[PDB]
Amino acid sequence: SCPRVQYRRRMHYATRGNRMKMVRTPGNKLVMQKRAKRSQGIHTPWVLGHKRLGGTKALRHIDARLASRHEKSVSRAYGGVLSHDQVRDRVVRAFLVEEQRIVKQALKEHS
Amino acid sequence: IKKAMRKLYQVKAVKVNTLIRPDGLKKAYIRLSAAHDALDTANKIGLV
Amino acid sequence: VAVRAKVGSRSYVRQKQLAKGKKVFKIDCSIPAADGIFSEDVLGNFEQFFQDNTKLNGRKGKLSDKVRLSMNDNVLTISTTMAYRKKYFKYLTKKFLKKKDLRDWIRILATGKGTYQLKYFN
Amino acid sequence: GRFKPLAVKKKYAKKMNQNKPVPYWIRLRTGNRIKWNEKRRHWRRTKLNY
Amino acid sequence: PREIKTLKEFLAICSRKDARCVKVKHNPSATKFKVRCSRYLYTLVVNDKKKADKIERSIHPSVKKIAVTARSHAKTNA
Amino acid sequence: GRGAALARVEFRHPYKFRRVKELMVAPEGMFTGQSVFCGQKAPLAIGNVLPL
Amino acid sequence: RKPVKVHSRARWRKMKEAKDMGRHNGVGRREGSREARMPSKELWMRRLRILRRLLRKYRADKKIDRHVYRDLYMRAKGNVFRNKRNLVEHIHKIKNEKKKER
RNA sequence: AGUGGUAAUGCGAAACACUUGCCAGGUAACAAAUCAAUCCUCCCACGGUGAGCUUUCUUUUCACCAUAAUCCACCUUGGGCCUUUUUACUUUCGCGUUGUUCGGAGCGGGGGCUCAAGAUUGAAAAAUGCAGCUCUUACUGUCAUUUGUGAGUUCUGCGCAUUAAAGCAAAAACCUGGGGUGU
RNA sequence: CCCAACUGCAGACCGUACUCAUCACCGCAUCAGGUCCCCAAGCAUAGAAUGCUCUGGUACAUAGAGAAAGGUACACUCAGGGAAGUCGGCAAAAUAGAUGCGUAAGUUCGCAAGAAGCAUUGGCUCUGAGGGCAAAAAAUUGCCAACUCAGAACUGCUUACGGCGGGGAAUCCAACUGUAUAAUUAAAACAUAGGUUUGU
RNA sequence: GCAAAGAUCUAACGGAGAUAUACUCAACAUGCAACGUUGGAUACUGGAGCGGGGAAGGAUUUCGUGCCAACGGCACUCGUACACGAGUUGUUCGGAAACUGAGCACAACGUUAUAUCGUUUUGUUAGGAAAGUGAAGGUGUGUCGGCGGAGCUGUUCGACUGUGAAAAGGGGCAACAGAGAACCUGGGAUUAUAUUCCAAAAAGAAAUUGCAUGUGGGA
RNA sequence: CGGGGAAACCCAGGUGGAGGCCUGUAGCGAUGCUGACGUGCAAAUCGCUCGUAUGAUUUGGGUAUCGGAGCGAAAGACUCA
Ligand SMILES: [K+]
Ligand SMILES: [K+]
Ligand SMILES: [K+]
Ligand SMILES: [K+]
Ligand SMILES: [K+]
Ligand SMILES: [K+]
Ligand SMILES: [K+]
Ligand SMILES: [K+]
Ligand SMILES: [K+]
Ligand SMILES: [K+]
Ligand SMILES: [K+]
Ligand SMILES: [K+]
Ligand SMILES: [K+]
Ligand SMILES: [K+]
Ligand SMILES: [K+]
Ligand SMILES: [K+]
Ligand SMILES: [K+]
Ligand SMILES: [K+]
Ligand SMILES: [K+]
Ligand SMILES: [K+]
Ligand SMILES: [K+]
Ligand SMILES: [K+]
Ligand SMILES: [K+]
Ligand SMILES: [K+]
Ligand SMILES: [K+]
Ligand SMILES: [K+]
Ligand SMILES: [Mg+2]
Ligand SMILES: [Mg+2]
Ligand SMILES: [Mg+2]
Ligand SMILES: [Mg+2]
Ligand SMILES: [Mg+2]
Ligand SMILES: [Mg+2]
Ligand SMILES: [Mg+2]
Ligand SMILES: [Mg+2]
Ligand SMILES: [Mg+2]
Ligand SMILES: [Mg+2]
Ligand SMILES: [Mg+2]
Ligand SMILES: [Mg+2]
Ligand SMILES: [Mg+2]
Ligand SMILES: [Mg+2]
Ligand SMILES: [Mg+2]
Ligand SMILES: [Mg+2]
Ligand SMILES: [Mg+2]
Ligand SMILES: [Mg+2]
Ligand SMILES: [Mg+2]
Ligand SMILES: [Mg+2]
Ligand SMILES: [Mg+2]
Ligand SMILES: [Mg+2]
Ligand SMILES: [Mg+2]
Ligand SMILES: [Mg+2]
Ligand SMILES: [Mg+2]
Ligand SMILES: [Mg+2]
Ligand SMILES: [Mg+2]
Ligand SMILES: [Mg+2]
Ligand SMILES: [Mg+2]
Ligand SMILES: [Mg+2]
Ligand SMILES: [Mg+2]
Ligand SMILES: [Mg+2]
Ligand SMILES: [Mg+2]
Ligand SMILES: [Mg+2]
Ligand SMILES: [Mg+2]
Ligand SMILES: [Mg+2]
Ligand SMILES: [Mg+2]
Ligand SMILES: [Mg+2]
Ligand SMILES: [Mg+2]
Ligand SMILES: [Mg+2]
Ligand SMILES: [Mg+2]
Ligand SMILES: [Mg+2]
Ligand SMILES: [Mg+2]
Ligand SMILES: [Mg+2]
Ligand SMILES: [Mg+2]
Ligand SMILES: [Mg+2]
Ligand SMILES: [Mg+2]
Ligand SMILES: [Mg+2]
Ligand SMILES: [Mg+2]
Ligand SMILES: [Mg+2]
Ligand SMILES: [Mg+2]
Ligand SMILES: [Mg+2]
Ligand SMILES: [Mg+2]
Ligand SMILES: [Mg+2]
Ligand SMILES: [Mg+2]
Ligand code: NA
Ligand code: NA
Ligand code: NA
Ligand code: NA
Ligand code: NA
Ligand code: NA
Repeated sequence: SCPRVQYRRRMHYATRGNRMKMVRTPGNKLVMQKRAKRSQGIHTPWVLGHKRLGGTKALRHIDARLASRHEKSVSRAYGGVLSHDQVRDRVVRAFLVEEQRIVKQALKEHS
Repeated sequence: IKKAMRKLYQVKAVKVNTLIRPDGLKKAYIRLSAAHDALDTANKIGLV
Repeated sequence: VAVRAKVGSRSYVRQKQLAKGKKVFKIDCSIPAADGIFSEDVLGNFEQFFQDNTKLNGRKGKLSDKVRLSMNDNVLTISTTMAYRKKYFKYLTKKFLKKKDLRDWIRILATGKGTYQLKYFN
Repeated sequence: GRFKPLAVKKKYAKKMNQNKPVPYWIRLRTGNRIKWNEKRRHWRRTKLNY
Repeated sequence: PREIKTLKEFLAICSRKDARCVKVKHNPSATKFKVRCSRYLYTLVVNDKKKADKIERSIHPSVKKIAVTARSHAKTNA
Repeated sequence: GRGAALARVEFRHPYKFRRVKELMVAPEGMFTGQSVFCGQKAPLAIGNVLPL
Repeated sequence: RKPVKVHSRARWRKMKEAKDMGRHNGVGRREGSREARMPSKELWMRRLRILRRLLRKYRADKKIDRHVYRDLYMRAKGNVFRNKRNLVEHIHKIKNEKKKER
């Protein structure tokens, strides 16, 4: 006979925030323990793809607040915000677009 | 309630649990520190 | 499971054999014999019962040299090279006590790992 | 069920205290006219609905 | 709960002011010294009985020592 | 409720240090990463806002 | 405290022995559709995973190269081999022919 | 007044410290079906303890055989990425799914980085729980015991995620960075 | 003053009994009506169908005696005939699971279709087929789990639990799925996609 | 008439509810019929349950003892009846403090003989002066580093004030199933409450806030 | 994945799992018996049979629109018998 369980906290609805697991206790009882909600993790900007960043953990609220700064970023520029391919694109684009402005401005000054 | 137990009965309450009764009164469960015997203070109160 | 079974194969069921054998079960019948309930003829019947009622390889009676019985010092010893459950010799004991009609007078209990013992109801 | 305002719980508590019979010694007063509580309430007869 | 790795670390724990008691658990294999500090219970596991007996005698008498046994229902009622 | 695509276009604030993020009805052919020019001196390309 | 009343599985366990040997599963005992008792997608998934598992092992053992594997990988998906033995016999035919061209 | 690695990115006992002066991103934050499926459930096996049946059968039938949060170290699966070879793709390329794919805008192969689910080890913790049993009265002591290529199971993989003239709330609060302070 | 590893002290406020229904709520009531959410065992079986069962629960619904007529039924049977009954096949009967074969007109080519129809089905004892892992033409050598299908021989049937379409030929209407007169009308009515017109 | 939801039987005990008799008479033919509890027997519900939880609604019906006048459409010794006495324990559970939503409508303004009317989220009140908060800098205090000869000058961080960059768009409510939320096992801990009770071996193991003291590192 | 074909293209096995698709639980309804009842269990219920059951689907709480007015896939339906 499969034992039947009851809700143990005052909320009794099967929502995404009220998910429980069945737990066998040292007293050989089957109880319900609430599943902690999860975060999706640190992502890149939605306009840039919305992809999970490398070297960053997925922590929720209290966990992200008490964790060290390295669980949520890298040592590279824009660490924990942009990815390695997005940072390299900006470094190249910052230098190359600036160079074109210098060449065009010098050409104007020479004429 | 913890301060009033100090002034009235010269005891320390390490825990107070309170409920409001179904007749409207509030009842307090006052646990004393191990330094104080609750039976000795009950005798001094007069409820023995 | 791997090979489909046959109904004719029930005439011989392969039993597991211990790699390092000599497992011994002891049934202590001292208390019934001390009081006189288990007399010498009953002691012989008890030893004889286990000889021709213990099913080895699905067969009852042909114990071969794999199962040895030796009733010494009022206890029964069962030394085997096969994987025998200890519960089998408590189940075989009750069949003897039921046939002799003392299942309501003598109870079989467990004392140690590998030993059973015959007592009286409290 | 479990939820009620404290104000609602305190109205229900007073109604519980009023749900008592008349004391026996009230009937022995000089000009007494009360024999039973005419304002007795049962949860299955009449609803307070607080 | 926290686990103590070395003997030097164990002695530092027992010297703390928040070291109410040491509970000595005699498992058949190893001996555990569970030091009841304020926030954490620190346990040093010693597999060697000869070494474990030396540590129990070397515990300072200032800190309370308790031999962990199986207390009965009747020993704790009322 | 609308059948035409909408475009979020990122501009800088002309007076402050902040971005603006307009939202307008996209013309056909607008793509992400396109540069949108709005003003008197804007060129005549698809997606640009010019005086009539 | 009395024990629970008996609910024995002895009759079910002897029925299981008979059913494992093939009894009580005939055409007159079937109440559900053929692909409700064993779905056809479960039979296909089992076969295709078996065929792909063998092809990966033959490639890892250098019995076939990447060009024989890729040809047989798509033929397996195209329902060319009925079982593991059918695929192996085709592999042997390929190997024997490749020996003659050598 | 941070630092190591070619790189993916690593390192926390306290200067790798302050940032709601300011700015920008992210979490919160939402999504089908198929297929794998977690905790648990049910079945098998294996073995102990007790009980049931035993004219006759049944190495038998029934019950039980539990391990809560919180931390420590940390090889299995799946994804993203890095470096190296790319002389990787046609009169005939390769890798992979049950399934509609993918690749010089970098497939496969070697070696690694990281993330997510889990093993596994330990502290907790057996000192607990359960059942039996012994002495002999006391809600008394002592002592014994503590595998599944099976079937379910939406937690999870899992989304720029469903039919779509359907495209699937927001905010507080928190996280990281850019600039700057430290200088 | 700012940081970590601790430590000391403090952690206020309200709810918390019981119920959640064939007796706790609404219906005048302890009313066969109504009322949201969670946990959900074994066997048969495709199964949250249906039937029976271990755990949990229950024996509470005024009862006893007891073959009158006439009734009601989540009850049956009926020789010969077979819709002759009746406004009308109302009601009942009937078909029926699974597998193989086979299937018409018409058609918007999707259907019609389970069209219509034939056949097999049990129990036993076997035989094939469908796999995983490990070991240096390994195209062999051992070991092993969970089921399924097919084919035989023998041997039965009183055709024998439950659950489970009757079918065909036409005419009228509405294309279709939907809605809709709570408490006499579910329809051909209403909606619908499609078509047209108007104002701006 | 008190006929849907199958169904009860037996012994013992309890109870005033029995085995209750002018004469005659051995017992049947003269005390019937019905209760509650326990043990057996039999059955039903059959996990979409006459099972164990909660919301709305109810509000003491919960628990123990006593009780049988009226009530439970028959019965009662039983009872959700009556009487008396009890029972609801939280840093972490739910709510609030403390989020926004469909929405509401205080202020403001307008209107109305009449405010008891209208606007009041498409970033957002009001012809509309609704910011009382504050980067740097200047002035003193405390905690420091540094140079030169425990004191002084400049310098980093906190407190204090006379100058004041920048922050457009009043104040609220509305979710006990959305967001958010630091505790979970054992108990011999009850007659009734328990992730709420347990006290030194807390049965115990934790996690979190807010302040302080000391040690260590910077200032 | 095969087979035909000069080409255009055609034809066969499997895979996949679409549909205001079908059968059928729970749910949501209410066709017939013109059955039961009709001083009822019930001021609309009961039984069997029946419609639908992935969707224009069913449902909790909250919120918005009412009296010559509200709301209505339209029955003068519904707006606390
Ligand atoms: K509650
Ligand atoms: K609860
Ligand atoms: K009222
Ligand atoms: K998902
Ligand atoms: K899914
Ligand atoms: K009812
Ligand atoms: K069967
Ligand atoms: K009745
Ligand atoms: K009759
Ligand atoms: K009759
Ligand atoms: K009959
Ligand atoms: K005929
Ligand atoms: K006629
Ligand atoms: K047919
Ligand atoms: K139109
Ligand atoms: K009657
Ligand atoms: K009495
Ligand atoms: K079930
Ligand atoms: K709780
Ligand atoms: K107003
Ligand atoms: K509510
Ligand atoms: K406590
Ligand atoms: K309804
Ligand atoms: K809704
Ligand atoms: K009104
Ligand atoms: K109006
Ligand atoms: Mg994710
Ligand atoms: Mg409280
Ligand atoms: Mg409730
Ligand atoms: Mg209320
Ligand atoms: Mg298919
Ligand atoms: Mg090829
Ligand atoms: Mg998302
Ligand atoms: Mg654990
Ligand atoms: Mg409570
Ligand atoms: Mg409760
Ligand atoms: Mg109940
Ligand atoms: Mg309920
Ligand atoms: Mg009833
Ligand atoms: Mg009522
Ligand atoms: Mg079967
Ligand atoms: Mg069923
Ligand atoms: Mg009854
Ligand atoms: Mg006839
Ligand atoms: Mg009919
Ligand atoms: Mg045709
Ligand atoms: Mg015509
Ligand atoms: Mg129609
Ligand atoms: Mg339909
Ligand atoms: Mg209707
Ligand atoms: Mg009608
Ligand atoms: Mg019409
Ligand atoms: Mg037309
Ligand atoms: Mg009568
Ligand atoms: Mg009647
Ligand atoms: Mg009845
Ligand atoms: Mg008596
Ligand atoms: Mg008599
Ligand atoms: Mg039964
Ligand atoms: Mg059912
Ligand atoms: Mg039930
Ligand atoms: Mg139920
Ligand atoms: Mg009661
Ligand atoms: Mg009565
Ligand atoms: Mg009362
Ligand atoms: Mg709003
Ligand atoms: Mg507006
Ligand atoms: Mg305005
Ligand atoms: Mg609020
Ligand atoms: Mg949401
Ligand atoms: Mg919530
Ligand atoms: Mg809370
Ligand atoms: Mg209770
Ligand atoms: Mg349909
Ligand atoms: Mg009708
Ligand atoms: Mg009628
Ligand atoms: Mg009548
Ligand atoms: Mg139909
Ligand atoms: Mg249907
Ligand atoms: Mg239905
Ligand atoms: Mg009309
Ligand atoms: Na409650
Ligand atoms: Na039962
Ligand atoms: Na007729
Ligand atoms: Na009884
Ligand atoms: Na009272
Ligand atoms: Na389908």
